[PDB]
Amino acid sequence: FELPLPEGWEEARDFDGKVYYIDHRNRTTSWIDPRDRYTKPLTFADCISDELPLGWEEAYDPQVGDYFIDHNTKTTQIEDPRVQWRREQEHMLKDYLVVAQEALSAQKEIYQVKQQRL
Amino acid sequence: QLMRYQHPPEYGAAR
Repeated sequence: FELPLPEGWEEARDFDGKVYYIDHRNRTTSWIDPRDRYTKPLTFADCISDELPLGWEEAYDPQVGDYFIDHNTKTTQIEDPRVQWRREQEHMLKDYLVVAQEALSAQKEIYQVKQQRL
Repeated sequence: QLMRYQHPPEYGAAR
């Protein structure tokens, strides 16, 4: 569905005929369609569509509930593979925080007590 | 950058 502008917003044209948007609630103007907040990715890493990748299929069973089918590997799983993938990203970053922090603290405990070997 | 940033019209332009 094509959203209408939010209440208080108005589409306008500048002296050159370029479209811009007027926000009457905040008495401001913008080149940015305020509907872009819902339809454009937030960053270059974001993706608005949640559609599953090639070969994956959402499925349902009255006892198990929602689950997922991977036609690529001929397997099924309960966990959302999108969530799984994100968490494996997250886990790799967190593992590094822990490893790096431990390394840095060990390096500093050594550097210190070279003058406190005593 | 070689193109200058163009700001939108101020609030309250002619209708």
